[PDB]
Amino acid sequence: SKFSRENHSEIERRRRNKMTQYITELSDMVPTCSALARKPDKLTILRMAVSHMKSMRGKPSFLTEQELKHLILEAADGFLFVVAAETGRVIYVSDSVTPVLNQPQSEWFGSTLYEQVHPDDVEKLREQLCTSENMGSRRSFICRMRCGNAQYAVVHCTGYIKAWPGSKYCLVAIGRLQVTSPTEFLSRHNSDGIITFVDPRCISVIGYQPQDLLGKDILEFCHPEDQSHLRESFQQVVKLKGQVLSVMYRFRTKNREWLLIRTSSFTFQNPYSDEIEYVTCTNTNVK
Amino acid sequence: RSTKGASKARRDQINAEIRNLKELLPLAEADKVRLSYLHIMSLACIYTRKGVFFAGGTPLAGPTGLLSAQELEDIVAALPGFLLVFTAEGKLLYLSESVSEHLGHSMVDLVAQGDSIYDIIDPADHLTVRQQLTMLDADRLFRCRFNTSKSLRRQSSGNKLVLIRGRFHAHPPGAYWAGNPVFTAFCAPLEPLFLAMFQSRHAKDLALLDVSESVLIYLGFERSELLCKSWYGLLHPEDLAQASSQHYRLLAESGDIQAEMVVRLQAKHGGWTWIYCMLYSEGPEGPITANNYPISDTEAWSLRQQLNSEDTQA
DNA sequence: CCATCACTCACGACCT
DNA sequence: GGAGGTCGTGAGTGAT
Repeated sequence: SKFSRENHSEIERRRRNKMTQYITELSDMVPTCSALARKPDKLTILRMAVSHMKSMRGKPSFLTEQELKHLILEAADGFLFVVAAETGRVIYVSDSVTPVLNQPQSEWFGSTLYEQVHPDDVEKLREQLCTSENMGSRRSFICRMRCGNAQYAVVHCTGYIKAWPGSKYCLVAIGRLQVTSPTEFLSRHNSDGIITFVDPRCISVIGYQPQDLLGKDILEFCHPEDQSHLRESFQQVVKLKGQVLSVMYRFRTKNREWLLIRTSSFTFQNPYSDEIEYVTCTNTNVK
Repeated sequence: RSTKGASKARRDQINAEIRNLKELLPLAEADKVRLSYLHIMSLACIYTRKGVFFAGGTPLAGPTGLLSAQELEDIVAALPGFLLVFTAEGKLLYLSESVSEHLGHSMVDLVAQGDSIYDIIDPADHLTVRQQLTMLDADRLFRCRFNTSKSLRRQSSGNKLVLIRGRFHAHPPGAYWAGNPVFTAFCAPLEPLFLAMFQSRHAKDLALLDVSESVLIYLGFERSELLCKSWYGLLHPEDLAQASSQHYRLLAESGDIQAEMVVRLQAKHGGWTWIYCMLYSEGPEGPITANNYPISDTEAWSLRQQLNSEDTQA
């Protein structure tokens, strides 16, 4: 036709534009050059580039064996330690122990890993450091490590046993933090009024702990004249198939006082069986 | 007068410095020969950024002379994902070889067209990704589809899902590093050691017919104590509506539907654990199979922003 | 070996 | 004069 030539024009255009943008990204991110305002000769740009590409080292791979190390240790958040197998003495630790465990890096150096862990886990930690020739050189264990600032954090460690290139063997490992994270409180009840779950906000509003209320009828904490009213309200909530009902009654605190509480409740039904998984109750201290 | 033979030397000089770069680029000469000049000038920038970012930082490298023969170059093969490092504007700094297993395309193959993360991932996710790279909280986890191979497009149903877990790091003193932090991330595929998962099997009312035995690590419950318990009985009352609507969607006049949700589950001793939950139907009105991924509150917030924007743009 | 749209090289006039 | 970067066009090629 008439455009089997001018499309080629803009194709070569986009190619030249690609390389202009790239040679600019080289003209921003090289140290021997970023120290000017006069973007120099493009050939000199590539020449400072080859200067900075004669800087460090590295059949092949991309980066050297201290880059991948920093990277795997930052992706797998946590610290890397190196302990002697038999004595448990800490030969080496990375600085990342400070943001993970809050202990200064000088307190890990020299001490034994048995001091830094929980006493019940000490026998388990020994079991994994014992070199009896049990693929089979990698170790993986979950323990409780002492936090700095009683104070312990669960740490999942993965490493391997290596002869150091009585400390004929040493475990080189990485420890990840297995994080996994007023006026009202929520509670969950079954069809019968038996408390199945309590928000720990109850400690502050009524003074009871969660397990102090689990498994008891909600009416054993209601005030005798208000039992009938609460029982009828529960019975209606069961029939209201998701509607929110609201009732007011006097609740018996842990110091044996009577607090006025406004409870808003509705059933939760399962989308397939329509059975009452529980009655959700938001309890608000009103007076 | 005569611009030929004069303007030629310029081109054959810059295209000799390009060539003196490609013979330095840390690749193998099985592919160092099929590399366009455009690749060299789009692939050596990544190496140069790696160099300037790393050579310009305190020796915070964890160990010194421990993993010092090939073990660091061997654990990378056994990790269930691929390393990915880039700047907040999307320009890459490193992509381990391992990507060849997970997307079916080599490092020499993906980034050969362009410089940035947005040349590898699907253009349908570009918004979402950008959101998570602009939103101080040194943690960010978001789920994203990457472009795949033609060798695995013949065997997988499209472009791969990948969980991306990473954090923005302390940038080095520099000119382009100024105002542009560097995001280092572990990226694992979700369409089948650091990748925390306990798996579960639910019936048509989300009752735990079975669970993986690693649940004890992340919930404190043995598998014995969880069987046939109602999943809505493990949830946090705030996440009720999210799980209920996802359960409705999962129960339709057909099967084979993925259902994504970020929820909280109550542990044995009562701490709430953040679970990214991928429910799929291994059959229409058959079984329910759920992949559970424990995460941190930061990561849960990021993934929730993802899914909120996604349901917004439906 | 021979078209085909598509890469990806090189070229020589021709501005800033 | 003398760099140094661009542009529309010609051609060599790796590919289904």
